[PDB]
Amino acid sequence: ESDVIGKLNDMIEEQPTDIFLYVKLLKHHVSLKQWKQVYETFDKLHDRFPLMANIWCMRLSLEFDKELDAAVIEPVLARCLSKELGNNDLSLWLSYITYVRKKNDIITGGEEARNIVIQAFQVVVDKCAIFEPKSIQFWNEYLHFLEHWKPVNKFEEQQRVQYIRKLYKTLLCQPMDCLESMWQRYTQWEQDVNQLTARRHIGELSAQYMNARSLYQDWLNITKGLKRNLPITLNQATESNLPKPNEYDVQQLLIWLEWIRWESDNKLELSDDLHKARMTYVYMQAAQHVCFAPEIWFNMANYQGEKNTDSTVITKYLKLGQQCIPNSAVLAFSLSEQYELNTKIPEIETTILSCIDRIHLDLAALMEDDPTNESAINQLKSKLTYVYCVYMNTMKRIQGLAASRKIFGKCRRLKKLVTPDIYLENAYIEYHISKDTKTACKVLELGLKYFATDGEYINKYLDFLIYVNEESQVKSLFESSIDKISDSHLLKMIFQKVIFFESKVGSLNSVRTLEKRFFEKFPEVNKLEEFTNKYKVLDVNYLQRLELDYMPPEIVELLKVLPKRQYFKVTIFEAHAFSEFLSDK
Amino acid sequence: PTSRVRDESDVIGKLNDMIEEQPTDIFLYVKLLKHHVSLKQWKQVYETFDKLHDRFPLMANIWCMRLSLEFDKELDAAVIEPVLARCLSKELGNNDLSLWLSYITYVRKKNDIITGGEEARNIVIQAFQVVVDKCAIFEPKSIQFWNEYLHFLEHWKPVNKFEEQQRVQYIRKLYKTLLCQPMDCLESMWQRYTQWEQDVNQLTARRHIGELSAQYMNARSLYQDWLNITKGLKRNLPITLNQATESNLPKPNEYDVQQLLIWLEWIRWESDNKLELSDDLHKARMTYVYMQAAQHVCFAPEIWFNMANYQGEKNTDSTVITKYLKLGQQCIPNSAVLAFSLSEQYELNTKIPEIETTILSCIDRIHLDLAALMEDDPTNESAINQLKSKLTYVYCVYMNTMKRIQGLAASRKIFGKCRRLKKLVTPDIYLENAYIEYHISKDTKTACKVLELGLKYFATDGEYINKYLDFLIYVNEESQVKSLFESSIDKISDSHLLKMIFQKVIFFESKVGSLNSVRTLEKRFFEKFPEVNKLEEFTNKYKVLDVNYLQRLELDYM
Amino acid sequence: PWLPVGVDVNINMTTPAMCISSELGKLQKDQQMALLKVIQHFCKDETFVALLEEAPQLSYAIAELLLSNGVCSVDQLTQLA
Repeated sequence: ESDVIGKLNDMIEEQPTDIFLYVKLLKHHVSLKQWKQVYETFDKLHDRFPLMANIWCMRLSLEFDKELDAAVIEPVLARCLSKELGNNDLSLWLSYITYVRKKNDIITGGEEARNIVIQAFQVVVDKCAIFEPKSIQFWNEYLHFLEHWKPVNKFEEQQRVQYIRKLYKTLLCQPMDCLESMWQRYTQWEQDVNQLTARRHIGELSAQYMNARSLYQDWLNITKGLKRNLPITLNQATESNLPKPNEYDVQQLLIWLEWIRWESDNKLELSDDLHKARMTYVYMQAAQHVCFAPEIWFNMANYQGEKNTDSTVITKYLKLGQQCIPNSAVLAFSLSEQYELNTKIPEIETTILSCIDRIHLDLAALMEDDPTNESAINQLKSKLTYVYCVYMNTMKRIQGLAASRKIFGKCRRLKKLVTPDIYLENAYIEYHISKDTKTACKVLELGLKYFATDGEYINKYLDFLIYVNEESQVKSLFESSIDKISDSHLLKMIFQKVIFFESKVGSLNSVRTLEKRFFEKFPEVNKLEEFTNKYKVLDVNYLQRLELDYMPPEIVELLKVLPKRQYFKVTIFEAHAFSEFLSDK
Repeated sequence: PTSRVRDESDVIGKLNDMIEEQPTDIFLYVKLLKHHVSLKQWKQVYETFDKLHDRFPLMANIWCMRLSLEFDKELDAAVIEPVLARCLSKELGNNDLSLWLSYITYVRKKNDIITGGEEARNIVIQAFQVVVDKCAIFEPKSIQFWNEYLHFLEHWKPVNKFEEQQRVQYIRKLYKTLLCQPMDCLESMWQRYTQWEQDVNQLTARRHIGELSAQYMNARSLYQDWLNITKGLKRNLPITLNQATESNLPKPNEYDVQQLLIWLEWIRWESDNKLELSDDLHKARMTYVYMQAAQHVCFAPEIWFNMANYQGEKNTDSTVITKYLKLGQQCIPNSAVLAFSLSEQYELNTKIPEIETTILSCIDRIHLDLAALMEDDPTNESAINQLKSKLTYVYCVYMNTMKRIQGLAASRKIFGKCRRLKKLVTPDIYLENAYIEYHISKDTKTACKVLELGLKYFATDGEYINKYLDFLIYVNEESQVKSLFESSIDKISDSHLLKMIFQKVIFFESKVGSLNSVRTLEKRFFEKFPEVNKLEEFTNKYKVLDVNYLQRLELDYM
Repeated sequence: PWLPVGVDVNINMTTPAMCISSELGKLQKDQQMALLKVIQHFCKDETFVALLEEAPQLSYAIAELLLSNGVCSVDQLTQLA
């Protein structure tokens, strides 16, 4: 079968955050002008990454390949440009301005036509362009628009300088990669309008103008390795400039964060509404470029809300984040937190299971796909088991003891697919919280059906029983593991643990004996060293720390002859009474 | 008091007072002896010498010192006989060459060769062969001894027939007996044997010198390895009351570790039985080296442990161990190590009370070391606390022993005495008791009081609060957890141990409480520790089995 | 702090009591009544209680020291009770 169409779709299912895969499919549904298909896929991707600017760009640069028509393009801009998806990315507003350009000829239309193209440009200014510093490309195409403008009358040539000055007096206050070159064009432009009253206009901006430079400098350092390059054209979408699933450059992220923390100080002393506006812009940007970095969503969601109302906000973003990182245990919890907040309970289970399932899948995917690597297969096993412990808990807190156990059972059925943590956690809950010492102790033994030979688990299991003083159980397990544990060192530890246990609640005899077996099987062991271990207190080896480091004159005479204070301390016949009594009588 | 006692120019009562506070400070007994002697006060010279002997019955140097003293006033088996006996008895295996020499030098004087004759000289040999048998053939650096014995035989003018014969009989026996053991003279001593063997026979010599050739080299060999291991081994205690310098003596509890290990390495080389001697003889050799081991590092509890557990690791006599561990503790009245090793041998033989007396003995000596350090330089809060801990610790492991041997009563009475000790002990004591009372005696209520009761003197302590918290949070003491938290925020100085207290409670909240409760308390936390990090603190709220998996499995860059 | 630790009583052949007696029993009625005075005044100045805590044997030395040389026996029972 050579149907790469039904091929890639499955592939795209098993790994829906691998953007390039949708691209691969797009770069095909297109070569065969399958315009009925190209739009289904492109939309599927849209659902998951509603805020990936480039995606939307790569969607417009595909219609701009055939004149246009406000029948196909209108719906899209509606979508992505909506209020619910403030897609405030510059490389997009450009594609929108291109539209408000063609579908609005200056000539044909006239006064109100050309005046409409200003709206476009103008909005992009108030929303985006005045926040993004590397916005040279824009302002130029806009001033070039206010330049090529051929005044047709007394009011037009007037309104001409009305706008052109505004535009200048505006971008020359925002840290921009052109502040200087644009300042060289503003200073000269003001003298083609006034050589007597325009040298004062250039003497009101210098103040802010400069401050705009400096900040752009500061910005410039902080910005350092800020690699910002995502395929905007479906054609440059190489399997390299697009990030791989869950993948993100750690350093990259931090750089981004450094920017946002700078944008917080509010060095442009902007109003709150704008500051907030600004901050939001950068956050959006960030989340796009580090889309698979859970911290960026967790930081932004906990901001978009941290400010305003609408309890529905924090959840809104968090959900989008969780979409890019389905197997993310941070967004999973962050999400089942907001839900819990608005008592939307059911939503708590779903959201957490989702994570479970995606992790469950990544597992079957790594396993039946190179079980050779146990170093990355166990880690997965643990992340699964972990998100199961943190879940089992949440239900025991919200639902009741019942479900607390239902989840444990689900796990127990999953067999060795999870780690011992699950039996160790549920044993705790049942023991200290519900105080069902009997089941608590059964949960543990039960984990023996798949870990009786797991030194690590046996140790942890023991620690428990010795601490709670389960006498019998403490022993019963020991006596049935000495043979089952390989790793000599966790086995050496089993003895040490239990010898100490005898030293503590048994008898020199119980110990001596066990100490005998111990030295039999571990001849190399050091006697005095093991001796110090037997005498630990609060889990500390005070014996080595503080000693074996390299590892009324007249009555005071009677005291000098009477027996030691341990032949009678047994029961002081007389107490404080020998005070209120011997003083008077 | 003791040393803080009034004293004239009464240097005799001054030293004694000291010796009373630091009885293991040997030198101080030598300072007193160089005095009571100065003023020929023999009645005291002796009282002291014994008070000394009583504690260190195995210090060969000390005994030597005493005879080296009597060898300065002719001699008289009146004084010297009781001494030799007392120190060379069965109970005290004093096997040091420099002592056997101070013994030979006696059976030498009080046994002239001329006067007596046959039976006379024959007796000096006895006293000479006995050292060979018991000591010398085990001491590699025994070059001294030997030469004096061999020289004692080289000047034995054959009186007649049977003598000139019996002469070589010995010289050879001797010559061979020594050419095996690895010694600091195996080379030189061989030169003489070869020549000597060419002073009696011709048809022989090369046949005699041929039988030894074998063991002789294997000997020089072993001696070499020994000489390596022996590397920095320095053995130079004072043997004459006069060489006694405050430096060549061990100040109370002092011992050079490096030197300790050197001994141990020698011993673990001797266990390998390279010579391959009989068993009885091996055990014999091992024992001699442990004595020398113990004599020079007598303040290292590891040497008395290793040896007491050896002298019994073989034979029965359920007393050998208890015995040697006793003498060991004598030099280290405060070793917790020996306190326990003893309070074990005793429990082994149902000598129950001997246990308690034994463990208190350490406590007492320790309590003293403390009050010494304190009213002696309270400026040092470093060591002043280390000591407080050793004391508190030895109390823990004591209150535990009695909760087992006796029971909850004395386990508890011992807590009381401790509580009465106020802030003299560290918090550990309250903690360890909280445990006994909680998980082993299952008395939740009392358990929680023991803890709160530790506040009187520890509510400022950040550490102790955290640990206290850990408890309640784990065993879920719902309210009590909350109670202690509210009442500490305002009392913990260390910001970090306060940040942790909060942290813990927030995790407690997310766990058993609610999100509202958390949120509330988080507000507080952030309010007080603004510098904090929102996502980090988050990843903790979600630790499991005390592990921050979010961080380890996701937010790894932390 | 540095008070006398006391004495090891060979339990296998005596009693701490048959020993308390034996020690007090070698101080003629003089010193006997002399000591008791020192323990009369020392009590009137509280610091006493401590030295009676960390030495319950000094209690018995005193309690026998009393009753013995006529001091009570119908009041003794008022101590415990």
